[PDB]
Amino acid sequence: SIGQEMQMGDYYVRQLRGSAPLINDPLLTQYINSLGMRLVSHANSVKTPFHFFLINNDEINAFAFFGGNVVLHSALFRYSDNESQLASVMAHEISHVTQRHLARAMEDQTWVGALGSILLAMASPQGMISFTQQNEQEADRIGIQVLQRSGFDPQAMPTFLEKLLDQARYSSRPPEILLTHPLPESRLADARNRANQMRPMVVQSSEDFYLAKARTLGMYNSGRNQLTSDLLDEWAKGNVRQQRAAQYGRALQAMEANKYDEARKTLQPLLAAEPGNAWYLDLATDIDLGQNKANEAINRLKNARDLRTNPVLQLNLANAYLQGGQPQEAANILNRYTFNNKDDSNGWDLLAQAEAALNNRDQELAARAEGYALAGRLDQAISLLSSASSQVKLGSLQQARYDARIDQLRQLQERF
Amino acid sequence: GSIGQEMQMGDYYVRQLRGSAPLINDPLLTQYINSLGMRLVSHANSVKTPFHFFLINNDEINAFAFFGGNVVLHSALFRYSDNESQLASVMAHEISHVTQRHLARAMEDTWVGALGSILLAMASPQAGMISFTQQNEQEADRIGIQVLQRSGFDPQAMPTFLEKLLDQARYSSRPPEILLTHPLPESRLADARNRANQMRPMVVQSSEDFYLAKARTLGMYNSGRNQLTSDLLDEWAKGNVRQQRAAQYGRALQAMEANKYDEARKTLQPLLAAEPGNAWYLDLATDIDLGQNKANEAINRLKNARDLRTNPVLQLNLANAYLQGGQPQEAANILNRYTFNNKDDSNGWDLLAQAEAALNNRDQELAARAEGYALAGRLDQAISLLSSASSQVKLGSLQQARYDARIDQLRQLQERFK
Ligand SMILES: [Zn+2]
Ligand SMILES: [Zn+2]
Repeated sequence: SIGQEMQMGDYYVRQLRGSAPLINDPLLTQYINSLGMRLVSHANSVKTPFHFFLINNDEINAFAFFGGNVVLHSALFRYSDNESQLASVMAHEISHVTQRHLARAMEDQTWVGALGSILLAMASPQGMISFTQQNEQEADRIGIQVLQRSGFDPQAMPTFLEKLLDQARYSSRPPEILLTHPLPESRLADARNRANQMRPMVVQSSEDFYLAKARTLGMYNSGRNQLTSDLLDEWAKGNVRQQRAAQYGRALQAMEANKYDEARKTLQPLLAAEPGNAWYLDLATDIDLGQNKANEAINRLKNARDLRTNPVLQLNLANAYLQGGQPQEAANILNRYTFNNKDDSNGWDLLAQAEAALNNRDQELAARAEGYALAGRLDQAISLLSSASSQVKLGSLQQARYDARIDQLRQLQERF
Repeated sequence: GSIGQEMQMGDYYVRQLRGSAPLINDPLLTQYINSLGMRLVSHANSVKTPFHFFLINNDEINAFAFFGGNVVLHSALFRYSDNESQLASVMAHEISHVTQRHLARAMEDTWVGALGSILLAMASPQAGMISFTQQNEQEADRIGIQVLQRSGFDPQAMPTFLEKLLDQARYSSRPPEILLTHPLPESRLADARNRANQMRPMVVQSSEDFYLAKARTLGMYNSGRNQLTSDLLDEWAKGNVRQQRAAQYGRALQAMEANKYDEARKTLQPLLAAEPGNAWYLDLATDIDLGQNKANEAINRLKNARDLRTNPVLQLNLANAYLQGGQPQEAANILNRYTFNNKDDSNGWDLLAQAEAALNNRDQELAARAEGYALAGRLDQAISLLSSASSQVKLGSLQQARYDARIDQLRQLQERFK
């Protein structure tokens, strides 16, 4: 049924988090899910919630499985020249889910672990899923309709397809994206026709896209996924959005190289123009904490317009409280945060740090258990909660909470 | 008014003392010395003024007093005092100098500053000097021994303490400074021994606060001859069990002074387990806790204290714990009420300045540190801080009216004396 594949989707996500190199950056996962949910917002026959994961892998690839869980390799940011092309890849994956392509592929079939090991191998940088040409024809047709309803450029799908074919037509070994997603000339030709058949729409990539590209290529450096100064030199001559993102990108690398004084005055003009922008506020806290100016980072975030609504600002201020020697205030935010974002391991780890500083050990063990549960290590999480349940009085409310959560984790184990 | 003049003349000298002499401003020690002193004053005859008792970080033994019931005791008194009744006899002796107005009556025969310069030279480790007539010293011993007795102390402690001063006046090349302000001829002694012999025999035990005060004074405020010796600590390890808890307390202090915090925490544990509610070990229990950045643990323990509403030592200890814990507002809630209930306590104002600074309430920070400067006799500097405070608030506001009013008060204190 649908309840099992949502539950089986959680299982694959948990072991993905436990061993694949997922990017857990607040701004990046917030952007990619915001953009992804915007596309789900205009998709048909959606029977599941949707979540979008970002993987630090310089090999371009994209795939999805049960429970509406979409996996995107970080290399997609360097291949996507505009926001509509990146969305073109997501709408393709989203359609793979609503059509239940992999689901029916696994209805004709130790079987869950066999696919879990395959999904894990596709995600890690170092037996692979492939879709039939019929599935891929449907995924482009329905995908381009989701993409037009979402207010992007329908022509971005064929230009992207032609971009990758023009680069991989001759290669002995094409990129992994074309093994999971076979792109013959026939599929490209049909993609270009349906794009030609609808209306022309020239859309500007959102500001958030260009800075997501800069941060992805900037902070999550690795291998071919460096942001060469070639792209930053080019963005310095581009449109008003690409020049700001260019200077944000080098303020980012200045902070990466501990050039904190250089980073502040480099980020200087952008923060003055948009003092309530999360990307600029996030980077400003990194620079302030790197120079042991925790108070200055706290006061800026406390005056932030949407601190009370934006999860990126809450995490930044909670961490600044910690570095500022105010664990209690950090815990007050993180206790609210971890219940508003139960699956966010950043919240759970920071709460564990706050509870350690406060010497509330059973609450620290409880927070540490969530990080282990989300990473698929259920036995270890059960172990921590058993310790937490042993440090509270028998018959106490807290003991009933820990014992009840152990039951949930234990029951989650017996399903697999 | 003579009593009015004497009380503000005393306040002027007390403010000069705070600003230049090395006073011990520790809550536990000042509360003990004044609790012991007030217990003597409450049994003294013809007390016409309040009394305050001050402690100097000075290894030279001396004691003296002046107008307004202000008596000054050097920390060396804990080195010479074998029992609480001996220390009480010195304070009873000095209390009687005030009630008899000896220093006041001696001065009826530039002059306000001439006496103040003498007072600080005797208190400072950098030593004119006042002296009383041996008639005056007889009245102080005669009246002091009766205050000593009505207060429940050993009257034989006074001659016993006088004789220990004489055995160092010839078995040592240095006459202890106390014997020069308070001269001790054998007649003075034989008169004292006779009176004590004619009162009731009384064997009294030193309070447990005395040994802890003696340990903290010599251990934490060690200076020169004022040491907490291993010979005395091991001697206290054999005496009554009060001295053993005090001896354990002293090594916990020195283990903390040398930043051996876990060694100190583990030494202090058995005394805290027996007496979980007394301020002495509670005070250091937080001190070691914050030495390891465990401020929450110090806070939780002090919120569970019985007498937090009544004991200033507990109130400051928790306010300081809130500050190190990163909750300055909870510290300010305590300190705003604390400073109002103890306006002459500079520890309270300094902590309020810290709390208001951490809250970025700059005008209130300046006003809090203004009180510290006013208590230290730095009235020009206090006025400067309140001038800055008044310049950061709108005119016509009450903050401005209140800051400017406080400046007016400090100016009156200023013009009363040159
Ligand atoms: Zn596909
Ligand atoms: Zn005398």
